[PDB]
Amino acid sequence: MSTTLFKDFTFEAAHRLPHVPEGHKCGRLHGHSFMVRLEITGEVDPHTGWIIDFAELKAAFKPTYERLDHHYLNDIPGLENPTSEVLAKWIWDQVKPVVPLLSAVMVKETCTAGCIYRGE
Amino acid sequence: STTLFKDFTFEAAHRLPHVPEGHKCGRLHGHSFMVRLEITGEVDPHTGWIIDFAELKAAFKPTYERLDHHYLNDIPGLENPTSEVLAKWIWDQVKPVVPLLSAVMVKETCTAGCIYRG
Amino acid sequence: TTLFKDFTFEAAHRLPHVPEGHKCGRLHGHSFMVRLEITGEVDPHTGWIIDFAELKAAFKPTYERLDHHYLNDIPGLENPTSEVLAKWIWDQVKPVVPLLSAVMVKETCTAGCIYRGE
Amino acid sequence: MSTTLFKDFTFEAAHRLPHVPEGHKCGRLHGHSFMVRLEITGEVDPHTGWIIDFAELKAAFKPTYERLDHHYLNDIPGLENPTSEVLAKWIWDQVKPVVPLLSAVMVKETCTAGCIYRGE
Amino acid sequence: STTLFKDFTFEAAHRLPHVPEGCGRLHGHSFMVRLEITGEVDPHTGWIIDFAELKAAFKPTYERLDHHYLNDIPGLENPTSEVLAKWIWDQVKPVVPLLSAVMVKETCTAGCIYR
Amino acid sequence: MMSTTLFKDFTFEAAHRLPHCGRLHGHSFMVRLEITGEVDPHTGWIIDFAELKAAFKPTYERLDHHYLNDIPGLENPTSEVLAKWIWDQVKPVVPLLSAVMVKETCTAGCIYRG
Ligand SMILES: Nc1nc2c(c(=O)[nH]1)N[C@@H](C(=O)O)CN2
Ligand SMILES: Nc1nc2c(c(=O)[nH]1)N[C@@H](C(=O)O)CN2
Ligand SMILES: Nc1nc2c(c(=O)[nH]1)N[C@@H](C(=O)O)CN2
Ligand SMILES: Nc1nc2c(c(=O)[nH]1)N[C@@H](C(=O)O)CN2
Ligand SMILES: Nc1nc2c(c(=O)[nH]1)N[C@@H](C(=O)O)CN2
Ligand SMILES: Nc1nc2c(c(=O)[nH]1)N[C@@H](C(=O)O)CN2
Ligand SMILES: [Zn+2]
Ligand SMILES: [Zn+2]
Ligand SMILES: [Zn+2]
Ligand SMILES: [Zn+2]
Ligand SMILES: [Zn+2]
Ligand SMILES: [Zn+2]
Repeated sequence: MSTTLFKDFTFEAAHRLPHVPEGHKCGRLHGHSFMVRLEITGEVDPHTGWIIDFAELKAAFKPTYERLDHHYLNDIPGLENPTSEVLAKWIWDQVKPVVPLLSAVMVKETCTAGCIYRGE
Repeated sequence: STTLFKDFTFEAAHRLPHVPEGHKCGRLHGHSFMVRLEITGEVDPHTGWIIDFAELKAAFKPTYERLDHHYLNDIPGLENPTSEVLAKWIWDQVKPVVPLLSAVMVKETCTAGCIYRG
Repeated sequence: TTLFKDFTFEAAHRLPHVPEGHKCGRLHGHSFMVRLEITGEVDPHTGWIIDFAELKAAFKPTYERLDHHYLNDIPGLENPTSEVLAKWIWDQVKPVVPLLSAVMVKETCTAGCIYRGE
Repeated sequence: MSTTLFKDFTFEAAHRLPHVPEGHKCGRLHGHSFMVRLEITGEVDPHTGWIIDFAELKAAFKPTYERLDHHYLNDIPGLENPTSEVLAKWIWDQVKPVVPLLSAVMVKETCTAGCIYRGE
Repeated sequence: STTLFKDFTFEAAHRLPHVPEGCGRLHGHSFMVRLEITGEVDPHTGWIIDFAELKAAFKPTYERLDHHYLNDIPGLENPTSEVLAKWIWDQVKPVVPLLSAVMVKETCTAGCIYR
Repeated sequence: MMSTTLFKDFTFEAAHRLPHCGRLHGHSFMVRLEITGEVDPHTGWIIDFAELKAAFKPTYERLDHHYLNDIPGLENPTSEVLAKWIWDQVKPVVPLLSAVMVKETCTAGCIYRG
């Protein structure tokens, strides 16, 4: 038995991949509508009937969200190589201290491609 | 090793009774709720499936009819109709008729949801 | 040049003038999607008609009356069909957004209404 | 009575808007997964049973597409103020000559926001 | 103007007869079809017609398209999106006289609008 | 910190029918390829998404705009069979493959793990 909760956010950002070979399109300056899913695993409270309000999860993420949205990721410390993989771990590292029930972070650069980091 | 899922969508009203006064989720409202039933089992060597998708549809239909175009709070067991409670409630209704049931996901909106594994 | 912005709100309604027994007459709800269309001149210097965020800000007061609410309680929405709601929204927004040229309301992902000028 | 045809493309680009008031988030370097819908109108051919092949409409757009995808829009001449409105007309101006049957270009910055240019 | 639309999806096979050696093969799509009606809203009911009625009016035509092979249906021997839109219109127009458009999308990224 | 997964979706337009619903028809089939592995400290990824496209492309082209029932191994082309079929085709080319999901429609699917 287990209960899991998730909430998706989308942020509009620029990035470029600094470690690909000279011809690669992703080494050019570009951007994406990045989707991030924060997944939480925990017990359902008998009174609230939830693990955590989706709104708390939003509120916890907001500070990190706002550093990402409408920004250039390469200028953010720890995102000098802003792959989806690096980004999902970085989001995990920012969010985990405030959301200890965090069990996975998914980031999708496009709606057909994504990465899931679990952390624990 | 092999998992199967089918998605359904229903149109229901609810409100959350145990939230503080200002919270908008305590007001009477509704959603286009989505529910995914996941099944796990061995694939039949002849039919080439665990179970026909139709069967999942037929099995779920009675529970679906209680939820669709209905007010959740009036259904026994759904007096605090969170996504979490609803997913467990759906599991409880469907598990007895679909013993291969391995998970229930409900999404209140396209960006928020709960998965219950039982 | 036509510009648009989509909004989604989670609400309850019931249709009071449907034939007794039809499921739409029972208390229920939807994830409603609304699209506000404006048509007009792109300023040479700004490069837009109006900022997407200005249109959002103009819609916000109306949006808050619809979201996480029961539509029948709102004056003008006692028969809250998709058609009535599209016209209602038009009547609320056209005053604050003069360039408004269409309102689409989607009740579900597959069913909707579009209103302009009757 | 009349028949319209459309084909949808998505590209991943960076941009910023240089004439928005100071502190606007749109004025910071950022990006999107842009969607563009090319709309044509005209007669169906009684033999082929279409106006044109979808693959040929794709092929026509390809040069302009590849200028947009994985690029920074502001470097492109005419996209110095790369709003959806400017972009939509810019795409019209590049694609109309190669596809005279073009009747509308929709560009969406995000899944919930966009512009449709018709020639006015 | 007040307009109403309803979308359906059918799973069917087809091939295009008037193309060279290479989509000319037997294949299929999850076709999306959108029926658009234009009409006056009734003062009492609050609608043009019930969505459920539109579903019922289309149903026979949907049964004819869903889980079928389009080329066998008379009128759809060249089953392009353009021909289909107009053909679906021929079956539905008499049953739904307020019909104003039929959009068919063979993929999520490609389709046709007939008026 | 721990496990990292990568996926990529593909859609192909194909005809099929089941010999055991059984009428001739087709779908816009969706397939997700899932990969698990270590992220390289230099590249910052497991493998490039485009690399995963390239590796799948030969199997893709056999499926896209084709009749599935004529393909060796897909005599009974159920999603279950198709997901497992795809796994067998793709695994040797993509060793880090951890799951294969095929969606017949938007609302129905199967996930396979070899
Ligand atoms: N694995 C992996 N491959 C990628 C990306 C990414 O973030 N991860 N980014 C893609 C892009 O930014 O275009 C290019 N390929
Ligand atoms: N975790 C959790 N938070 C929620 C909900 C819910 O179902 N679960 N429902 C939301 C709502 O009904 O709007 C409010 N917040
Ligand atoms: N035309 C039309 N038909 C409808 C609706 C609606 O709003 N308009 N609402 C639907 C509903 O509320 O479920 C039922 N049928
Ligand atoms: N009308 C209009 N308003 C906009 C944009 C745009 O492209 N058009 N771009 C948005 C952005 O780039 O964030 C901000 N606001
Ligand atoms: N305009 C147009 N182009 C097409 C099609 C179609 O239906 N219309 N059919 C597509 C296909 O069915 O593969 C190929 N190209
Ligand atoms: N389990 C299962 N049931 C199915 C299918 C399928 O692929 N798997 N195929 C569906 C179809 O092709 O219509 C019908 N039912
Ligand atoms: Zn990128
Ligand atoms: Zn709710
Ligand atoms: Zn309703
Ligand atoms: Zn922008
Ligand atoms: Zn085709
Ligand atoms: Zn099928």
